[PDB]
Amino acid sequence: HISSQQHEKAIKSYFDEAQTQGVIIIKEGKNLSTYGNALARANKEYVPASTFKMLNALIGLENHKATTNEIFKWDGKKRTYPMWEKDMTLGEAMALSAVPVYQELARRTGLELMQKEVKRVNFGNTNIGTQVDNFWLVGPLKITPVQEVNFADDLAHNRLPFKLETQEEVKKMLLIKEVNGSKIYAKSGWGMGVTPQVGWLTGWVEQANGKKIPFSLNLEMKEGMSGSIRNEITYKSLENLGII
Ligand SMILES: *[B]([O])([O])[C]([C][C])[N]S(=O)(=O)[C]C1=[C][C]=[C]C(C([O])=O)=[C]1
Repeated sequence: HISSQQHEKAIKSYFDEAQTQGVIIIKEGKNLSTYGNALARANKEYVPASTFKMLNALIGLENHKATTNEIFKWDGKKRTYPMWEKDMTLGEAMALSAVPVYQELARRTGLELMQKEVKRVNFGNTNIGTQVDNFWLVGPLKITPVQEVNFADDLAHNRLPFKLETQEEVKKMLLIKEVNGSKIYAKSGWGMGVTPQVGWLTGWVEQANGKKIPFSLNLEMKEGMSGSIRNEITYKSLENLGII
């Protein structure tokens, strides 16, 4: 019996109190709902940042450029983050957002095939440019929050144009939280190489009864913010709406 005005005010306040500007899009069946404190972001284009790892993984697995148990060895060079200085499967690299592993996968796929596959899936503006190893971080590839929640909807329902097994393999890599009987599958993104910086958390809730509710959070990341604010705003929003 909570009013829509109250849900909208509560979710807006989560973004306001984080001192940022953002939106979260929820999809139930075919119907989109937009909440947050900067609703016009819903149809604006931003780099996908590490949310692209979901599609990179699907492309690399479908095209036999990796397997799910393959261990990508750390080459022993210093990484931006100490946690990336280790050997990882694609799933472990998904959880750590380990850019170097997914850059290796993108190089295995190669520019020609990557561009064909990104165009085949019709992801965002579909443009990868000439640099196979950073096009999701600094452009030219861009996508809107509406497009990201629709991509999440497709993956959650096995509707992307990849084998069912490929989609199930990647979905297994995305489980980030279990709340009561709900499961949250999602991938974060933080585009630190663009100005202003973009933050994402895109995925879906699988409820105990089997319904899947996709979402995409998009906000501006600011100096000194914690990445966990993306998760915190998302979970508070999903809980306020009774989705978890
Ligand atoms: B993603 O989560 O959006 C990815 C990993 C956090 N984001 S990022 O590429 O912008 C983080 C980063 C910043 C500077 C340099 C590197 C690197 O060494 O690849 C990564």
